[PDB]
Amino acid sequence: PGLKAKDLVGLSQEDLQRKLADLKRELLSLRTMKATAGPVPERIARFRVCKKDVARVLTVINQKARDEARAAFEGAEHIPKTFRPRLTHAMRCQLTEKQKRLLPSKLMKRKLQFPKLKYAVK
Amino acid sequence: MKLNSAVTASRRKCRKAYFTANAETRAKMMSSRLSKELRAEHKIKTMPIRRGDIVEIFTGGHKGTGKVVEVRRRDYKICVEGINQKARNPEAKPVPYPIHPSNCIIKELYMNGSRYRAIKRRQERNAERLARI
Amino acid sequence: AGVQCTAHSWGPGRAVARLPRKHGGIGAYANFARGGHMAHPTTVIRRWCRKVN
Amino acid sequence: RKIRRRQTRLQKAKAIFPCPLQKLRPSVTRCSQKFNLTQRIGRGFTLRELQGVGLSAGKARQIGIAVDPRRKNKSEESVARNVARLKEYLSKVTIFSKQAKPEEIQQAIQHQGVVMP
Amino acid sequence: SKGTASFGKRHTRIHGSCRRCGKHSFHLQKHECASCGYPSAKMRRYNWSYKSLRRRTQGTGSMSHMRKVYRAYNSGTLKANARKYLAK
Amino acid sequence: GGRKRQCVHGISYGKPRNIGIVGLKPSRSLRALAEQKVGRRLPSLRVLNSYWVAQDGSYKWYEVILIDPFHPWIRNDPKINWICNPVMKRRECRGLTSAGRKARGLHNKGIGAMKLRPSKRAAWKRNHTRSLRRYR
Amino acid sequence: TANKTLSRKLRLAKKTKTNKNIPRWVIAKDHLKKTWNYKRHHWRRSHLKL
RNA sequence: GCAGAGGCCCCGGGGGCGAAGGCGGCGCGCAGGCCCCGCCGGACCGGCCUCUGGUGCAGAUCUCGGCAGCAGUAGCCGCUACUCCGCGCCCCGGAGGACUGAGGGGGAGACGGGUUCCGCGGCGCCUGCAUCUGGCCGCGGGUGACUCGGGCCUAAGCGGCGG
RNA sequence: GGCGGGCCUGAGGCGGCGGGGGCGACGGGCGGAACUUAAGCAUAUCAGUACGCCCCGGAGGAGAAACCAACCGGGAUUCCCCGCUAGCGGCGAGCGACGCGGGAGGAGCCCGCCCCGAAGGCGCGCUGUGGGGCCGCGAGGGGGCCCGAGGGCCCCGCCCGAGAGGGUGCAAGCCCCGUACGGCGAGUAGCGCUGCUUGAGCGUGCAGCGCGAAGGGAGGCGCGGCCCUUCCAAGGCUAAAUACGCCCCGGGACCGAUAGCGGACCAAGUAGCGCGAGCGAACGGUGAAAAGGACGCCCUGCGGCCGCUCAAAAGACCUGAACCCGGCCGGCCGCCGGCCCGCCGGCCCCGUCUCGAAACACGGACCGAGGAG
RNA sequence: GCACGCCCCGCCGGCGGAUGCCUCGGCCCGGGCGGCGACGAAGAGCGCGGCGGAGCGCGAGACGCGGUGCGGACCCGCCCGCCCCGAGAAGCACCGAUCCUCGAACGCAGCGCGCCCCGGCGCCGCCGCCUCGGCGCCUGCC
Repeated sequence: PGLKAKDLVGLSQEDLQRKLADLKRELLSLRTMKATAGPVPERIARFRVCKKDVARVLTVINQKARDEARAAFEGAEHIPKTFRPRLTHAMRCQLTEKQKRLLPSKLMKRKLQFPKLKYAVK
Repeated sequence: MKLNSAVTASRRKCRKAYFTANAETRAKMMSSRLSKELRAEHKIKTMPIRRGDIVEIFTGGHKGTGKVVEVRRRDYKICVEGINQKARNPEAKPVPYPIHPSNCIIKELYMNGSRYRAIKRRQERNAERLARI
Repeated sequence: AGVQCTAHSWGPGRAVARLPRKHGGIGAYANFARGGHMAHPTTVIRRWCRKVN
Repeated sequence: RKIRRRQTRLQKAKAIFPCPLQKLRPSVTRCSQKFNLTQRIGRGFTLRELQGVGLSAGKARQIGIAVDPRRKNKSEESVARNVARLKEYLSKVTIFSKQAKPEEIQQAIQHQGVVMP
Repeated sequence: SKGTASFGKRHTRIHGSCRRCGKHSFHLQKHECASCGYPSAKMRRYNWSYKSLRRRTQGTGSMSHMRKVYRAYNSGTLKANARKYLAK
Repeated sequence: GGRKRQCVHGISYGKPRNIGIVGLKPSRSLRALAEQKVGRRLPSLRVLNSYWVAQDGSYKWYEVILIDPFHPWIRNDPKINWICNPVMKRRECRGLTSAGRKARGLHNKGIGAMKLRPSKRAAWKRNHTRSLRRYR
Repeated sequence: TANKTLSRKLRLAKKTKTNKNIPRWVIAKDHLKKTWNYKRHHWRRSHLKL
């Protein structure tokens, strides 16, 4: 097993960016060794661990940048599309329940004048 | 009869479930009766078979006692230590005879820490059932 | 069933039989043919329920 | 379809426990000379029938009496037959108001089927 | 000459690969796809052949976005939907 | 003017009743054609209704009222928020405008309109449906 | 052909890259029994891009 | 007679102490058919009443699958041609004898094929005879551009254009 | 002739937002056949269908009477039951609604007009805004015989709010999983002429054009008068009952590998074919367990042999038919009848149309499966 | 004569895949659902596994990555990696991202070529806004 996300989440972006370059340079060496292995290698277990390791560091960097940007554009009118609530295409274009339940003033007053009574029949 | 119509009594659908089950379901399906000493000790009738378990097979060929050394979930069969196929020559690797988990009774269990928690979780749910569900 | 194939008869004059055949001459669309429709296919419009007074 | 329709009625009934599913609808002569002397249920009470019990269209609908402003009585007898029918319903109807006393709203029995068939 | 001899003079490709459908159906002289319909924005589908419709349709591919969004609707996208329907 | 059928070389091969290309009269009025044309030109907007403004010997002019369903004033208005509903998308393509409903005959009720109510096609389907009940 | 385009060459090179037999270890792992790829093509009997 | 359904089969029909099926042979029936016996086979099967049908084949230039005689038959008769020795193959090496005969059985490109290219090993497939050969099979490789071509220009043409 | 400003019509950019394309069903809008039926064929029918195009939604469309009726009347829409007739039609073949009545389900409303006028949704707008489901336990069997292996046989119990099923080495309520039991109103109406359409018939609904109302529409035979009943078109919204594929879920007197989807085979719309649109296969099953063949012998080797693993080779596979073939082994040759059985006697090739077939009429090499009231 | 060819007194062997038995598949019938897309759909192309063809599943963070809650020992070959009261194999759910080329397909072509500040650069609408045209209706000014 390789890097754990918990150790990476603590690291600052600058340390995380060095961590990625080192794993990327290591990956070139691991791939070079496989190219020059000739007859057969030793399963190169390090190769998979450092390909998943590059993924974890990049994943943490994205969360570090995504959260930062979500905070900067918080409550601003017209925030970026990536941070907008997911919904669907139809749900964005559907009317809000308030807008759907909006009534003309004459239809609102009359509905108020006769409220829905609860009654029983013998 | 079964009053939950949501469940299936179709031979085809039920057999597909067995043949193509998720691993978590295959493991429970592969379970064995605990010995009467273990039944008094843990108060649970059956536990899913693990690797480190001493088991007594009451089956026809290969009846015996052994500790499981391999669990083959895909074949739905376990291989105890000791029970093996007849070897064509003495100088050959011994092949374990696969035994069904249902064909054996557990004599010892690998307690671990999760197995202790699992026996406790079942004991609690069984106690609630015993209190007039 | 049996009618998703595109089969038209090769016709008289090829020393074959006159039944519908596909592109290679494989017999099709006929009760006798392998993969042909039933001559009178079962239907769900059969009356299943009888009436009793 | 019978099962689905029963469930829809059962769920709608649960949503308004004291209230009956069916509104009071009028007694109307079956149209044509072939059924002149029989009566059937009609869409709603005329505004003349409503004035016999002294109820506005809003109040009548709020207490579960259907109102048809299109219907015209066509006879003095129809108004009286329908006015009588409203009086029976008004005596039968019980209005649960001024804070829902749960035991008394739970005590209430939903009427099922046509009201006064 | 009507047959085998004239088959020898075949040495050109009238149909190339289609950008949208990846099929040897893109006429290269007329610049149109026989099956895809490309360059048209509407895909070319005809109800006379349902077999062609079955060959390229929703479900003959990954159906990635749709599969995930259908699963999400079954789980927790309806509740998120209710929050934006409540709106301000 | 009247419709001319799009049959090449002026020939509609078929039974004699269908051989005619220049005397045909359009099935939908010009008021309806106008709405459908301004619906294609502007697919984003919704079509309320059309009025005649002018006519000449070759052209009739009709004026159409189109509503932006996504404007705040239209969405936050109880009177016109109905158009914002997605079912009202391209109403002139589906004959739901007054001119389109005139062509379908829905401007008429009772005798004569009995076989064209949900739709002419839907009446045909219901009338010609063979209902095989379970107890028949 | 010697004057090909990269976009025709790269779709042809996929076929050269994937004209391979099932690795022997894959047959052993899956108990495949049928060991022929069946999507393999021999240049003389084949008409790719046709 | 077939295949299913709802029943029955007096301690709850028959079955690894051998089901269905296959192969032979009795018996019984006017016959459709049925039964039993031995053998092979290796998990299911019915008799009777009531019920339902996608319910019985010699034919259809019937469908699909197999496959016979013909028959060790017709054929393996374009491109002048092979031979000796060396592991000796139609392979390779040497010696002969020739052929394509510069609009070539020569050396190269365009297009079309798409790895056929190269080295190494191999003959199970293929090489319509053979093979130790190979365009076949396995394994590993192989196409390097400021100057060559694309790209660029316009041609016949084609697309674009408030409308 | 210039020079600014307001109004109005446009032009370029920029910002926010929105559209586009997909889905073999259901739904709305259009364009629209022919084969066919009429025993011919023009009208008709097929069919207001296929198919082309456009457009939504979870439903859509329809929808609160310019409605039906003729009553001791009803009362938006949709859907079901019903009459299937009234009518239409070379009044031919065919075609064809509706009102009643019984149900399902029920719910109403708005704008213009007019009144007030910026109080409004206030960069606009007085050419009018605003107001009037997941989670979860889960019962109870032993002894003998025998078998490769009980899930079999014999004795004898136990649990059943669980004897639905699935698996396990043979047929399992008690071996396992589960099952039952839980929990949290105007270019309009109309009319004239034309064309399409309808059962609508001197006109059912539409439509082009010409003309163009003011009290007007309807009442299933036109036209003119007079009544009576009954409604208010030329603007808009609307739930429910209803339809339905993909996909998910259950069930079946369904099919059982030539069947059932074209496709049960780890790669089926694949392999393959066509320049293309398109076309389109075949292929299920070793065993309980891979235990997938011990060892010896002879091979240049290929491979033989002996036997091994197994209950069994079941050895690349369950059973293993018919056709056809080879070894050995009888016999001399088809059918029917008699007899010890190779002699005598009888014996054309069936199906088929046909007056009549052994026909030199046609189909049929053989065998298996499929194959038609 | 013999052989052949038949016939079959049996016995044995091929050849083929019938017949049985089965069966994670169809097919019908009910329910449920009705949930795509410029926040880039459907579809397509390429690539991605230690040893990797097809299929699947992913997308240069690639046979996957992170979070939370279950779960609790394996991961078809060879591996190497886990193992231990949590340390964490298979598996399960839900969420956060990544998401190459093409495609409604969006700087322009389809594989080649720009303009431009680093933000970018498609079209058509709606509503604002900014700039400004007119011997349109005018009004001053000259």
